[PDB]
Amino acid sequence: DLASLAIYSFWIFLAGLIYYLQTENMREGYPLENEDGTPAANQGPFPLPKPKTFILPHGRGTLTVPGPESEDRPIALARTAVSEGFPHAPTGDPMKDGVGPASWVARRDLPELDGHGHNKIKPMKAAAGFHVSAGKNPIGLPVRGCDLEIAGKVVDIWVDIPEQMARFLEVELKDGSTRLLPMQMVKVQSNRVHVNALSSDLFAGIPTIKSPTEVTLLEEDKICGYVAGGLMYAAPKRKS
Amino acid sequence: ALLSFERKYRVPGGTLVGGNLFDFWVGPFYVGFFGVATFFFAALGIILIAWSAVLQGTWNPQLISVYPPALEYGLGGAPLAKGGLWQIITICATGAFVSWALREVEICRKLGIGYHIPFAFAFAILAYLTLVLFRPVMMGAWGYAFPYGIWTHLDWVSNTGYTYGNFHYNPAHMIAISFFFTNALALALHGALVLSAANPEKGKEMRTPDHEDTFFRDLVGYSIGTLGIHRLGLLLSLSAVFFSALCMIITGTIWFDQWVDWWQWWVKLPWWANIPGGING
Amino acid sequence: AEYQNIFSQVQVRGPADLGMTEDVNLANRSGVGPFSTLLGWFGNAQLGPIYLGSLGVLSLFSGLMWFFTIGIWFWYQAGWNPAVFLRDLFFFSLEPPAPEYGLSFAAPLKEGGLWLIASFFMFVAVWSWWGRTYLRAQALGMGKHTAWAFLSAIWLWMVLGFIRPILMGSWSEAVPYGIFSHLDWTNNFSLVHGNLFYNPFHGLSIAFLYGSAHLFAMHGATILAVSRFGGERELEQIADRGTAAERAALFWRWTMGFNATMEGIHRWAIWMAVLVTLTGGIGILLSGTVVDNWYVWGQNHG
Ligand code: 2GO
Ligand code: 2GO
Ligand code: 2GO
Ligand code: 2GO
Ligand SMILES: COC(C)(C)C/C=C/C(C)=C/C=C/C(C)=C/C=C/C(C)=C/C=C\C=C(C)\C=C\C=C(/C)CC/C=C(\C)CCC=C(C)C
Ligand SMILES: CCCCCCCCCCCC[N+](C)(C)[O-]
Ligand SMILES: CCCCCCCCCCCC[N+](C)(C)[O-]
Ligand SMILES: CCCCCCCCCCCC[N+](C)(C)[O-]
Ligand SMILES: [Fe+3]
Repeated sequence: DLASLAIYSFWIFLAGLIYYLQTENMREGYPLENEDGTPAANQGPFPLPKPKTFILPHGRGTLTVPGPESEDRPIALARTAVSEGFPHAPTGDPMKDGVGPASWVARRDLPELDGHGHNKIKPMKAAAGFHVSAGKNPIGLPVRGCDLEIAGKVVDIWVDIPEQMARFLEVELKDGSTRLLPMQMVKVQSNRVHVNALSSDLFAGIPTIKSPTEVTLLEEDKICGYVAGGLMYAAPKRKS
Repeated sequence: ALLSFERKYRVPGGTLVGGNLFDFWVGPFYVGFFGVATFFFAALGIILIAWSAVLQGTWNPQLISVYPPALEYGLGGAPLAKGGLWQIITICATGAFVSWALREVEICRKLGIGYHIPFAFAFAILAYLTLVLFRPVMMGAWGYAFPYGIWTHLDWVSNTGYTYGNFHYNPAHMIAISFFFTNALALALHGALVLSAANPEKGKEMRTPDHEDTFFRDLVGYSIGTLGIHRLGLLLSLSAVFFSALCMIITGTIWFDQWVDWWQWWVKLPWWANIPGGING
Repeated sequence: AEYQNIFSQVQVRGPADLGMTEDVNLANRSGVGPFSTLLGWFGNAQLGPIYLGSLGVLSLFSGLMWFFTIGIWFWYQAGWNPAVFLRDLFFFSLEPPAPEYGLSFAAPLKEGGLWLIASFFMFVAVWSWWGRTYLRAQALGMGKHTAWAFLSAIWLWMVLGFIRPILMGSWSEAVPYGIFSHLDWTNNFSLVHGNLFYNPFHGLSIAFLYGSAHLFAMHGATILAVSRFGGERELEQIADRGTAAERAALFWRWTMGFNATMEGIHRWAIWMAVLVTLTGGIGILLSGTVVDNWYVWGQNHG
């Protein structure tokens, strides 16, 4: 009868849908690899999809996926064991080497652009006429790390123009240069900005930006990477 | 086997218990202390369910069912075949869930992300505990809880509902349902927006958040934003579940008559209660 | 305690953002509305601009025609008395015609005809509005996903108030406009059809609805947990995957063994949601037309 027919059909449909959805979600990170970078033997029952090509605006090119995957960077880790599946220890200082929770990806070394071709993210001082509109204005507050030492002072806010929201705090350090701190890893208080993820001596270590009125995708990854990693790797100096 | 980008993240760290002892993967799955816990609880519970499916006498998934202690048993224990299994399976399931949540925390820690996921999961778990622990306990018996069967838990839903008339008139239920419905609409919209931007008309370039904001302003005079829509999905969905659990914690406890009658508080308000005309006078 | 990014700590405003232009007729956009600081704790503060146009006006109007048509009946039911009106607000109901009249338009205003009128204005208002969602996309050079997804909500709505009443032979089979009276209709519907819990499409509808809440919690939380690496900037993580996308993917792969991409997750999402009302609509269309009783049907697993 019709109802039996409609449901049986639907299950067939749904089966196909899952297939299509699962394959679509295999456009990044596949094929699976062994711990050494070789293609693993068991890829499971789902094949890769025929690739698709995104046209990026502003002449930034195209991305076509699935495509050949590589990290395009040195990875400072080594095996802790003789078989698959254990952790990989950091060969050096994992914060500086960009591994573990301090990891960054080698994204494009240009800044994200808005719909008009302009830099998406600017320090507020060069963003006209942006201003703090509500909540405590952090500019000028001393910055404190998880060791409860002052590591610097807030000197601007980097803001996302098209979305009109705050994205980093620019902070000046003892030596006069600045660093970006992601907005989401700082707690603005009445008389200070607090940063749990980093002890004060680890601020200098924050990756820097090559031009001081813009930040590239690559640089954002290095920074956000570094600051997050601080939760694990500056647990000796926190203190809370 | 690893995703192409996975190795750099597979470092030691972030466990809450057991230090390095269970810090490793099995395939793609992280283990950890709470991965062992989870296994243990889930294994037990499934074993016991497969037992119950013998002490009741079937191996059909559409029939297997594990019922709580009958109401006479109160809050005390009950022989395995008469709802002790259920009792233990309910402990096992709670063990497995809470373990799953704490394991999620461990993964968060190793990945240096926020804890927002397992915090959210916690709201489904509190819903479950309302139905099988907090409601039953406050009502005085395991018997008020729902049973573990596919089609039988549906019957429980129906009986429990109709016990209070048409359950639609539970006000918290109305609010919960508003959230569920809205959530589904928000999920649909979000999904379609992100994709109409990432997959524009043939030959055009990817659109931008600016197009996304723009499209909603054109359409309805407001765009919530890319941060906001994820804020919203999470609030809609958690609130649907919060008001779900609320709607039932109060049913059979602070309110136990017919839900439709509860509305008479509004109608009998003195300033209009006896004005003639309308549906009510 | 850490900062969780549920609300903002600091809002910034710059100049009124009038939007992208592409192929949009700028003549038809309004100018900005106010800025809500309140809203800006959670999302955008900027209200507007909005876009009117002929379809705009048509829908807006037609929807108020629908709305007031119902409100006029409601006042009338309240004997034109403010106090009653508010007291009994949830009880009033603009009911469809009796079954005598079948699909005819003959029924008197007071006993059915007025329901067809409001129904008419609703039909117009919704479908015009659907045309709006397609066109605002087209003007911006964007995909049609929003209009296709909205189509799935329309499906269930058409089924309920139009397609099914036609197939069944009467407008009386349709749903009334009224807060409590539509819930009664809903309960009632289940009873007369043998409990909807036995309609396999009702069960699927539920799975997707719960699925939707489940998924969006996952996703919403995930994007929030990786918002510290820029995660909400989804379109740009699609085109150039960042550690935000990686950390999200891996969280799920470690937790439950598989995972998604920053695009693909939105395909899971659009479908989880559209399938609620898709299955939903079928289940109802089949009820009464082909299945008088879901329990019975169920005993024949078919
Ligand atoms: C895929 C399934 C999912 C389900 C969960 C779903 C459910 C629902 C429900 C429900 C849970 O019952 C409702 C109530 C619902 C409603 C909607 N869905 Zn809906 N919906 C879904 C999915 C979708 C999708 C993708 C879309 C909608 C879109 C829409 C749209 C359809 C808009 C429409 O039809 O407009 C025409 C009539 C109007 C605007 C006037 C109505 C009268 C009003 C009450 C009067 C007060 C307000 C005036 C406008 C103020 C004017 C003042 C004057 C002085 C100028 C609305 C928000 C529509 C949209 O525009 O989104 C905001 C759209 O694109 N929906 N939707
Ligand atoms: C929430 C209100 C009430 C409670 C008592 C309830 C609880 C539960 C629980 C619980 C608290 O543990 C579970 C696990 C559960 C599961 C179900 N219910 Zn359920 N359920 C309720 C009410 C309903 C209603 C009205 C309906 C379901 C229907 C269903 C259906 C569809 C559920 C769904 O899709 O929810 C969204 C979540 C998704 C998509 C994540 C994936 C979930 C996956 C399908 C779980 C399958 C569970 C196994 C069958 C249980 C075996 C455990 C162990 C032996 C491995 C399944 C069997 C569904 C159905 O068609 O069932 C025959 C349906 O129509 N449920 N249901
Ligand atoms: C809070 C908002 C929302 C609600 C609406 C929601 C609903 C649901 C329902 C529902 C609508 O019924 C179901 C069924 C559901 C299921 C899930 N959600 Zn879910 N879910 C939500 C939100 C979330 C969030 C943030 C998360 C989950 C996560 C998960 C995960 C949790 C998996 C898990 O915890 O595993 C540990 C335990 C295991 C593997 C086995 C336990 C066996 C047990 C001992 C024996 C079985 C006992 C049951 C009570 C049998 C009843 C069956 C009967 C009702 C048919 C599953 C897929 C979980 C996850 O990993 O997802 C893949 C996760 O992180 N969920 N989820
Ligand atoms: C006594 C009631 C009975 C019981 C058995 C029952 C229980 C349950 C439970 C439970 C036991 O807990 C759940 C969880 C449940 C769930 C469902 N049931 Zn259900 N269910 C029942 C009965 C019914 C009935 C009659 C129906 C459903 C239907 C459904 C479906 C409905 C899914 C849904 O999202 O529906 C809402 C969306 C609609 C109707 C689309 C409307 C879109 C339209 C275009 C918008 C128009 C907007 C206006 C112009 C207003 C403008 C506003 C302005 C401010 C802009 C859901 C999954 C729904 C369905 O799809 O059925 C298969 C439906 O028609 N249900 N149901
Ligand atoms: C304060 O007072 C004033 C006067 C200012 C305004 C107040 C108004 C009030 C209080 C209005 C209240 C309105 C309410 C409560 C509305 C509730 C509506 C509900 C719950 C609707 C639910 C479902 C509706 C459905 C399913 C409708 C489906 C409709 C269709 C599918 C359209 C079908 C079209 C038909 C039958 C017309 C056929 C004719 C042609 C030409 C196609
Ligand atoms: C306590 C609930 C009983 C669960 C039974 C085992 C679940 C396996 C999945 C059900 C599959 C049903 N199927 C396809 C055989 O009909
Ligand atoms: C899109 C935002 C809409 C938010 C409203 C969600 C539906 C809830 C309706 C009941 C109102 C109860 N509430 C939230 C005020 O407590
Ligand atoms: C987008 C795919 C996600 C999968 C969620 C759906 C799970 C299926 C639930 C079984 C419902 C069974 N029934 C009786 C309604 O037919
Ligand atoms: Fe998203």
